[PDB]
Amino acid sequence: TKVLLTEILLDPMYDYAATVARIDGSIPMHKPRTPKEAEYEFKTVIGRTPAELLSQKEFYDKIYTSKYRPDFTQLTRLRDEEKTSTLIYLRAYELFLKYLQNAPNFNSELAEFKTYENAYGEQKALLAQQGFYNIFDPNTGRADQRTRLFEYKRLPISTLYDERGLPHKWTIYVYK
Amino acid sequence: MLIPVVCFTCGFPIGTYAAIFDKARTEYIKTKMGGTLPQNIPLDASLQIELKDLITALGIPMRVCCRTHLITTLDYRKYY
Amino acid sequence: QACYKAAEARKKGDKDWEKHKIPFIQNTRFTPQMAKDILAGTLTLEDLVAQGICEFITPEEA
Amino acid sequence: LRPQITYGPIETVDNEELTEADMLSFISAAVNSTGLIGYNIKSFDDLMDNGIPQIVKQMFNVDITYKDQRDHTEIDKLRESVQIQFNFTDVNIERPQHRNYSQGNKINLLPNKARLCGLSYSGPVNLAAEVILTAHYSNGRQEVKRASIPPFQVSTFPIMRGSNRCHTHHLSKTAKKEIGEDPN
Amino acid sequence: MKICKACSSCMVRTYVDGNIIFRCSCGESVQGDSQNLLVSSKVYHTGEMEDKYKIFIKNAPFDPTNCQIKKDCPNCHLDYLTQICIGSQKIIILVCRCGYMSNRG
Ligand SMILES: [Zn+2]
Ligand SMILES: [Zn+2]
Ligand SMILES: [Zn+2]
Repeated sequence: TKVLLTEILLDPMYDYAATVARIDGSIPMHKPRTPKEAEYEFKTVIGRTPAELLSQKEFYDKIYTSKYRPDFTQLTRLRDEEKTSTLIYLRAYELFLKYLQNAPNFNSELAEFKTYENAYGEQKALLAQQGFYNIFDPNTGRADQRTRLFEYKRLPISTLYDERGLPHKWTIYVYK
Repeated sequence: MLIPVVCFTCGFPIGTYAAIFDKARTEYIKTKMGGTLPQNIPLDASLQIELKDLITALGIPMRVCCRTHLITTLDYRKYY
Repeated sequence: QACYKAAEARKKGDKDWEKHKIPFIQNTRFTPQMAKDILAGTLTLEDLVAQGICEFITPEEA
Repeated sequence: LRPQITYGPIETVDNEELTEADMLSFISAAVNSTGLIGYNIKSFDDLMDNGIPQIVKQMFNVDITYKDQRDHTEIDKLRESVQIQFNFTDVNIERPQHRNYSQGNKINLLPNKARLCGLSYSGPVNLAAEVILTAHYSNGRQEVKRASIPPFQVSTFPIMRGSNRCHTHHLSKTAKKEIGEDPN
Repeated sequence: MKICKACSSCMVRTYVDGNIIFRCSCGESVQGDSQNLLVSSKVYHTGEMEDKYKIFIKNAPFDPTNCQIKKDCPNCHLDYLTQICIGSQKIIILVCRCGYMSNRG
């Protein structure tokens, strides 16, 4: 019993099922303080007593299943946004539980819910924008292109050599 | 993980107008977003999203530090 | 071809042989509308390659 | 074959209005198509589905001959060598599994449990084979015995997290978030 | 070298009484007449000879990575040429796609 409890209590699956059970009140919101509360939480979440888990053979067949069965067919895009978030969470739990149980007709529903969650993630990323600004060039109507970069230009040869072909030596300072 | 209760620099009570500043800002972005995917907002190269008047209407003064921390602080709820 | 035609006109004694030349133009096919379509999610790199706008270059091919 | 497609003349393309900030969309598109580490996942995926099966089924055919070091017998004294010949036919790799309690049925092993318990995020490898043993006699004839072996698990191969053989691949982002994984 | 007629092997060259005699491992012996009077040779500056760059100079007008120059080609009257700078003495060659090539080659 101790080894079984230590193994399952450290399974993230158990914690996720326990959270789902806590949401609708099947188990107390506080973690167990006494062994009786732990046994009750195990019975509610896993669905089988630890003594009877060792006697039979399945494990995933009777894990908690949320009480409220909302309609996930409104996840077809169709007080609406928080309800959509609740539907996303509940369908994620239901699909994860189906994945554990190797339920038939699973990959197509997984892809459909992945598309739904991608749309929900687009909305959430819309909620997560600090903003953006572009310093517009007043002469134009868009991002500034003016720069102080170097621009090549073929200067006249008179700047380097005088009328007698000798190079210039600018070495006399004229002060006014 | 949220907008700080007070400005990190001087300690003005930024937090008491934080939540509102969040939500309102969103609609303003929705007004200026424009035919563009949300995650591509910081790459639009044509946006002029200015939040000066919103923060002014919130009553927050024109302090550099306070508006900096109000605008730039990331929210953990929006990434997790 | 404009250079050939301009030279051929000059060899015939024509005076305004320079009028047969055309300016050189090199440009990319990436338009500002394509940039706005990339941001909207309706234009990806795969269909930019499929339209002959960009291609993948390898260091020995570079 | 010669190319046939033709594009619009380059003199009609209007790009005078472009800016450098507009060209950041090209980098955005390139990163979105590429991803950031997508090559790692693709490489592990075609190692799983295509690499290891090919390596096992092609490059590990065994053909050896060994001396018969037995004692004296009618057949014994008259034979000198035995040829061991075998190859592997069927190869596959499954998702990581863990045995709950003792003598269970190999429940799934999530990555966070492997991290916490110090376990190995490795998936079983199942192989099948056919074996041929040829014994050579002194006179000149030989005897051949052939046997086909049902598929069996030999060991477990490490599995990259997020690949096709990972459990965090048939799960949604919310489920990944809530099982102790990083959804981002 | 001298190739044996019989077995097509590389014959060994020795020198006897003012003559070059090739002897093979199969016993066949021949004497070279004129074309085998070359004991050894070496060529210096192999990294900048004209035979080095023949293919490259031929392909230069079509290679898009070569430097161009605004000069008229005297053959086809094209207004640009391809400029290449080869060798340690920095020999400059102007080439065109019509076959024109400065240095008259
Ligand atoms: Zn402040
Ligand atoms: Zn010979
Ligand atoms: Zn030419």
